[PDB]
Amino acid sequence: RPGGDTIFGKIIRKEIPAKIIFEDDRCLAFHDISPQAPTHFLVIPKKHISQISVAEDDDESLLGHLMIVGKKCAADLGLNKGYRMVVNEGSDGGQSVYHVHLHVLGGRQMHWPPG
Amino acid sequence: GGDTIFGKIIRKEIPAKIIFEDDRCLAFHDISPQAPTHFLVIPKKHISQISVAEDDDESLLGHLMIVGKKCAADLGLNKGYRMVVNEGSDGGQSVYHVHLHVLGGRQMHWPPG
Ligand SMILES: Nc1nc2c(ncn2[C@@H]2O[C@H](COC(=O)NCCc3c[nH]c4ccccc34)[C@@H](O)[C@H]2O)c2nccn12
Repeated sequence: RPGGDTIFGKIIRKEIPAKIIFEDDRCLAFHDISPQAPTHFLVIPKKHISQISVAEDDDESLLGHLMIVGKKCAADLGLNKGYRMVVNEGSDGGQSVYHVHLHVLGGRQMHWPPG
Repeated sequence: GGDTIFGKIIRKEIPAKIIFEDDRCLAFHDISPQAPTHFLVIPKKHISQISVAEDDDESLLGHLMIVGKKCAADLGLNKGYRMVVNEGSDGGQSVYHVHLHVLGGRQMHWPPG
């Protein structure tokens, strides 16, 4: 079982269903099961990285790819007025799944501060 | 890099509390902090907004995140932190120069705005 047994690892291997937006060799974009905005999806690497605080230097282009795929998916989903991208690290950041992931939220006015 | 206040900061024309600099990005404390630690990591290249980032900019964007997580560690954020990129009016984007927010030193809540 390449990629581990977090919920996200299982989604990657099609063991747990998800509503997929986009998939390539590096990443997967899918809707969040508990959306906090009219549109709320995740972009995750297929490579399992537990949390951004332990990402390797060589993980740079992968992390970038999450954001590029995120912004392309937002455009394809018609988030013309904009959106917010969030990565949470650890307890104070509010991480509940220990597989790196990029939240993309839009379809309403997002407020400040961002939690 | 650019016709925004962040361009002035990169060019050292106005003061900012600089945390880290290299040949392609700058990290500095936010003047309007929303948490006990709240800094920005910005590219020196003037990309106005994430929505217009080019494919070739992928590893530069990733670099902002790696620099952010290294700065966060250096600033003592061992209990965690939140990274944010705002796009456009719904995203609450305040400056049209791509910037990664890094916030910590308190419990960050949900939703993220
Ligand atoms: N599609 C889909 N999505 C899922 C599934 N299981 C989990 N997720 C989503 O993963 C995200 C992880 O977010 C965080 O790790 N921190 C953000 C939220 C958070 C958790 N604890 C906190 C504590 C403080 C502040 C924020 C938070 C959440 O938004 C979940 O709704 C799932 N199973 C089948 C399909 N599934």
